[PDB]
Amino acid sequence: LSWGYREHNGPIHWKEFFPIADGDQQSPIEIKTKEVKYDSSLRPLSIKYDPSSAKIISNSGHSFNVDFDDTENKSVLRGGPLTGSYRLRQVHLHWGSADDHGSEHIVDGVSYAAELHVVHWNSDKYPSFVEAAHEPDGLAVLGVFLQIGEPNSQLQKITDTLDSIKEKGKQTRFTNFDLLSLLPPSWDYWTYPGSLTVPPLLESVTWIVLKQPINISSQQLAKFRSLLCTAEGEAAAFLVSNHRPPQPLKGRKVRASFH
Amino acid sequence: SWGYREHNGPIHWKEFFPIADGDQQSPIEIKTKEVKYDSSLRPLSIKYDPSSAKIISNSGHSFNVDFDDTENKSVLRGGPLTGSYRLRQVHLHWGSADDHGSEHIVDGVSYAAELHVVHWNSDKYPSFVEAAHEPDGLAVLGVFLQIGEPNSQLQKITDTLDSIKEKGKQTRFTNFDLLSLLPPSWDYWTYPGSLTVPPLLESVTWIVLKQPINISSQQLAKFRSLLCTAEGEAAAFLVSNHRPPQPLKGRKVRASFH
Ligand SMILES: NS(=O)(=O)c1c(F)c(F)c(SCCO)c(F)c1N[C@H]1CCc2ccccc21
Ligand SMILES: [O-][Cl+3]([O-])([O-])[O-]
Ligand SMILES: [Zn+2]
Ligand SMILES: [Zn+2]
Repeated sequence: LSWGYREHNGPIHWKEFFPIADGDQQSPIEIKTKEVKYDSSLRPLSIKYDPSSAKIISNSGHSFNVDFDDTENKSVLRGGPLTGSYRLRQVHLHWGSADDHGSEHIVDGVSYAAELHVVHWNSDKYPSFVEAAHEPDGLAVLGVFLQIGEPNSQLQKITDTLDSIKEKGKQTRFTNFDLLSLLPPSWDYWTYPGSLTVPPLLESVTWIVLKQPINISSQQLAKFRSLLCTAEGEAAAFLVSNHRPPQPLKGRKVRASFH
Repeated sequence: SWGYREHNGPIHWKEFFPIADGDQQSPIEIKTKEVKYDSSLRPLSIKYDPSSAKIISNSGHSFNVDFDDTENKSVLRGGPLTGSYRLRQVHLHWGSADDHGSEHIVDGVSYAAELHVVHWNSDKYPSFVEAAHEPDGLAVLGVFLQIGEPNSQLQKITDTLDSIKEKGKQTRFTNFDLLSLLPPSWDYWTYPGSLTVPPLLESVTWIVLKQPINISSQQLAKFRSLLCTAEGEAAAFLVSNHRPPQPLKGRKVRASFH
């Protein structure tokens, strides 16, 4: 298929080919903090990341994707709401066409300029990321907000590659990536059961959305909007915006890691 | 000079370093019913580059793995810590017998050995030397060792020991994946304390992990084959190098977990 974020193929149209778009556990969501409850049963979060696990960065047409060697438990997410070990697989980013909004999750009506997703899968139960994405307990995703602020030096390894991956399908070697340092200092989070935010919109994600944003400067953010959603030899169109709006909770409750 | 033998060992260290009898000395008894769970403590944020290790030596008091601490390739953040603490050195404490070799003791349980991973506050101080004399200067991660399966990462250290038998001997050592050596759970206790060797400076934020890592008996025993004496001196073996627990003196020990 040819879903994307343009007029005819964008979010409002995804239900034409992916009716789970109007499902009961869709993401992203709005977090109403007055209705969130602290859950003391959550375990400490554990983030063990190895910079050598990163392999390549590519333009998927819908974002950049940093892909990690995942046949190995060198980079794993454990604890918090999770049972077992979730292997790091992917990092990508969502933004809007201007700085004032662009994040996917929205907390008490506040948008941010962008939102990073860190995708992991349950290799204690499932044989592959692809399989795990079809199971309710299969995926765990960290959401990190990016607010306009002074430039963030931890985005340089990414931003330095963008010209090399301007067209859809381009890739480049990308290793020795310090993902850990791209996370904010506080890992306090909200957690809820939801979905991929792109087709196929599978309801397989335990979301772990960090409260504290990181910074990005407008000049850094603008470079992402210079990526294309089209391949070499196809009429050029820019990936100026790639975020899905929040979907209704439909009865789900959001839990907080913090009082 | 100070050591761990009868005339120069821990009970005599105060005779040359009077802070041995200070109010924030380490190690301690960790009594779990007395520890305070603190929800403000953060999970450890750990980044260790395997290329940072450069040299292993025999100090006469332990082995020491020295890391290149020129810049922030290998840092510890989070936990109880404000700011970034740069990796400097790793060393080990053990005893003459496998069931009593750690420094920290948990509800009376000694472990077979204890690894110390030493870091310094480069966000506030320009060097390890300046950080080592200030109460927020150092962060040390303590990791217990229990007897079990040979540890393939510790085998890399044990393989070097014949080459550093004498005090002052050094040999090149790198590609040490310290992050992978750590146990599965990074839950910890923390308290303010000190170096556990002279000069016993009270500059250490201690972070003691609850879950041990394993080592075989035979691997552990090889560390007792190091000498506390230099080439040309009468040989004496480092069969034990752990300091006894010190009075808590009203410090609060906190837990990251409950
Ligand atoms: N950079 S170093 O090799 O010197 C050193 C380290 F790297 C350390 F990690 C430590 S921690 C104590 C356990 O070995 C030092 F004490 C020292 N020793 C220093 C610490 C300050 C001091 C005072 C008097 C004698 C020696 C020392
Ligand atoms: O439990 Cl205390 O030994 O510090 O009184
Ligand atoms: Zn996403
Ligand atoms: Zn020590």
